[PDB]
Amino acid sequence: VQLVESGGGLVQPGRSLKLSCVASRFTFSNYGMNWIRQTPGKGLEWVAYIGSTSSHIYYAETVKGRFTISRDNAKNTLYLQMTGLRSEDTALYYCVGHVRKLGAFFDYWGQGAMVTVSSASTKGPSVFPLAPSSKSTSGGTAALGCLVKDYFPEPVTVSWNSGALTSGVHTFPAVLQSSGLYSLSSVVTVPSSSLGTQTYICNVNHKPSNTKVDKKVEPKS
Amino acid sequence: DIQMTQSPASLSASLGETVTIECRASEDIHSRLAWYQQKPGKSPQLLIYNANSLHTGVPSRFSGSGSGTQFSLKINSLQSEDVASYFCLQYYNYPPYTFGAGAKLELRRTVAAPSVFIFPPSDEQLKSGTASVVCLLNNFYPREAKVQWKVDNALQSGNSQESVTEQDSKDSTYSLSSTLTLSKADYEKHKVYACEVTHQGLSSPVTKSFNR
Repeated sequence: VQLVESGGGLVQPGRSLKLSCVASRFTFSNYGMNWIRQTPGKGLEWVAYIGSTSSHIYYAETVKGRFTISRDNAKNTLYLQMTGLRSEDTALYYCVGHVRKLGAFFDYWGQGAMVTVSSASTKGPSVFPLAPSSKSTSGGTAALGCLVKDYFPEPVTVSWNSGALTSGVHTFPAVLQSSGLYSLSSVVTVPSSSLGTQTYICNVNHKPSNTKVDKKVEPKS
Repeated sequence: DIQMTQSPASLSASLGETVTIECRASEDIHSRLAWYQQKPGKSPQLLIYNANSLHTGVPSRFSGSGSGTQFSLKINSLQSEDVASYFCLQYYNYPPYTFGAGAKLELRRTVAAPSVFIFPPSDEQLKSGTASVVCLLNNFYPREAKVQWKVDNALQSGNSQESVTEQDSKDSTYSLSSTLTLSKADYEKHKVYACEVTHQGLSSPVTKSFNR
């Protein structure tokens, strides 16, 4: 992307955490940069803004100074460091840009890095292959997938063939099971002729648990 | 401290018709508003600046209307990819930046029958002690769908969990996954596993099964 946001996945309430955001294809030295967080449920909240030479720094009243925002032009990195963390603070953090001599309104947003504070400990995901049944002759279309189970906290990144396969892919929203752990299924539809000829590998990554799995799905014998 | 109120929270319209999203400002902002569109599973992007001027890459369909206290966003002949959540933005008050509550725009497309698939638990998950059988509905409309599990003609309840994806940005269709979680023991206690789907797109409930 242009703004990539590498930061912490899980932390304990009362502890600290430093978020970083890097700019790649634009200059990033004449653009005002800000940090804006959205909690799931589609509630958008602006927490901080910093000027081109860090002369003007603005923070939200909920934060009251608890966060410190700085930026480095040489390394093209925006830093937001959070001293005190609460359960309400758990949210998706967006690295946001401003508009060159037009307005003080925002224009571009990064992918977003979500921080989740919880007393609970991190748990790695278990991946199990969803093999496609033999059916639909040759003119029909079949589907195959991957099952992610028992992971905390959110989120998990699931892709196919390292991003080579992006069409017909459905990554279902994580559902919360009774054990308290998350579980989701990622499926994809492909032509029947492709099976046995084409290799389908789903890559699942869980940043807080440091779990990087490249899992291959072949039809069951 | 300025207050950005946005109503109604959720909206819906057919394909090809227009939509008007209202945004109200507490301090009668002097035409200093921005409209942002957030696609499903994606970061929000700028749609309209100055509350009446279109952004460089966005299509002419989106329009900015209104001033002072009241603003409106107009979408003309919206396509399947227009499914999104829209927010407002004020820059009149520099110290505190505030957004709107957000309008959830859904769409109305013609009926689509789901393609049913059934997935047995892997033999590596049998070493875990738990078995997961997955039912798949891929591209259907509307969201309303009945998925029931059938084992040796037994209606399973309290063990299954459903999950519906967000509306696709290409065909505006929904995807549902019905996950059935059992123990390894009971997984091997029974012979046939079946999934029955009843949907508006189907003339009659489509069942798909396997005998392991």
